[PDB]
Amino acid sequence: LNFYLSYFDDVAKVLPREHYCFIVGGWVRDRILGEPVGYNIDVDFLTTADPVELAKNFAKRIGGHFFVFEKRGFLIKRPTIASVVLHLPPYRYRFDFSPLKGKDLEKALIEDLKERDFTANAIAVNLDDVLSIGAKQTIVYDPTGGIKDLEQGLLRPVSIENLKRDPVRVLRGFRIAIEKNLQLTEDFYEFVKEDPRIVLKSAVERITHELFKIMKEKTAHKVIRELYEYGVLEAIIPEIGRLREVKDPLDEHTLKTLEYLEQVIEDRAKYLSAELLENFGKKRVLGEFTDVELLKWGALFHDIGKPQTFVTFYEHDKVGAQIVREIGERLRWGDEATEFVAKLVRHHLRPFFLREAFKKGELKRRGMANFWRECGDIAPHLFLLSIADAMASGDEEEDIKALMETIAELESFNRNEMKEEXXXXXXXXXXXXXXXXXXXXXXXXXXXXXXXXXX
Repeated sequence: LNFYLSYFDDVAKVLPREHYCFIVGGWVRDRILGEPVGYNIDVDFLTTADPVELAKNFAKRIGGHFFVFEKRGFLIKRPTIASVVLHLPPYRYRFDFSPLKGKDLEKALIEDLKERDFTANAIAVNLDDVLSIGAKQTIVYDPTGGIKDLEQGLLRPVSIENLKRDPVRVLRGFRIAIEKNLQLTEDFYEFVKEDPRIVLKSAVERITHELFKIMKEKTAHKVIRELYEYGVLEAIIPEIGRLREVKDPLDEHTLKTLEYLEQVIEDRAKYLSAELLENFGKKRVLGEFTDVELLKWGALFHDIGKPQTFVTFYEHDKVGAQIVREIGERLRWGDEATEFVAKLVRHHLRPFFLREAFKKGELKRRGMANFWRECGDIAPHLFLLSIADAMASGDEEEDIKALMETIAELESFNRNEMKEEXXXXXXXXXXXXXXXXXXXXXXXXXXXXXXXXXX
């Protein structure tokens, strides 16, 4: 009843008569927790069938085109997982399929469950048991006793060795703990305390994926703070640790910048214009993530250049862009993604300048047009980041209002004031280049002043 999903039926139709499937990990966990199903559904499976064929035909039934990547060999037993990803804008589906092999089915299932990272993820149920019609409580498999830990609200790794085998999970342990609101056990925290840099063992792609999963949630700032306190964030991103040596506290300012940024993004309807809000957050990166996570990375990286420069900081913020680019290359971020974050960091101080020009009444069509021309793409993100950084810097409420009103002045100037009205009038790319220069003069006796300014 609780464990039911519609597509499971399709699985049962694809699943061979002599082969079985088991619902494992996150889905059963969240289902026991009694959490309402979100817009993202991820279900892990353990099957005795061929995962490739099973997931391929399931993918033929529901769409969600077939995904199989792993190496095959005589041994060591090399896992092959086949996933189905069905993506429509409001809802995303991911079904994982993993091989289950052995002479004793139950012993093999238990054996596989004991290898998993945490007790909450070690709970597995049988597919045929979920589809079972009545007169029984569907049997659950938790040799690690995940249910008991979930009842006590504790997130306990099965064994520390499992964490040392796959270090990236040490990130999950934090994230889930904040995401499902669970308290991690003592042995975990102690293990992280002993050797924080262990996370560097696992592949970089999975690290990036996990960190993006962290940046996805609205509680992200807490998890980031937790990763920074244990030195994990410094191990993954050495540049963040360098924010430590420059004293005004820059690191606290950055964490608070993120924490405030989340609240601002929640309030984004207030400050931002509707035309900006329409296309905001709808830009996909890495196939499961949006530009919002890039905005949060833009909050963490908002000043990464202040430690590099030293009385005042001047040219760093551009340097911030370069550093962000380097990290993006090292962390295997998407090209357009790391370019977006870099561009977001580069201009991070721009709305403050326009604000200062607004408070003095110096802000005019020239500065606005220059702004929107230079960056119109990162404009909303830059606005939210500017407001957040204004909240984190302890700016006066009047000054913050000046920033918001400056932002909305830019937006109002763009949505309505800015209109191109041509080549036939100028003659009354040599003509196109002079048309762009005359356009900048209109965005900042009339015809003669434009013809003279062009030559």
